[PDB]
Amino acid sequence: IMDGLYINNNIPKTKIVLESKPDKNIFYSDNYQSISQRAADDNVKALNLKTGKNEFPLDKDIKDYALYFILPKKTENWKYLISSDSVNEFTIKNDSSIEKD
Repeated sequence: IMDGLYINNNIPKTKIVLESKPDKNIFYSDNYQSISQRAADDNVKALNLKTGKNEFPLDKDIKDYALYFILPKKTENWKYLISSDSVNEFTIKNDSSIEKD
């Protein structure tokens, strides 16, 4: 169990949204309001990141997720499609940039 989601967070009060089995078009269209309106869907999960290291498991029975970063601020790379068969690592830097490592 190496595969998963690993986030090194340097910006306090940052949040993520994970959506399982996402529609890729909707994903590319999405902005902050559109994904916000889906917070209540069964397949959508908002989480508050702690400062420093965060790890979340990804269900291997689901291939694909959409991951969205919600800073407390705007960043270029705020959204990614990630697979559960992979080690997905990210760092939210002090300057608010997000590196996928």
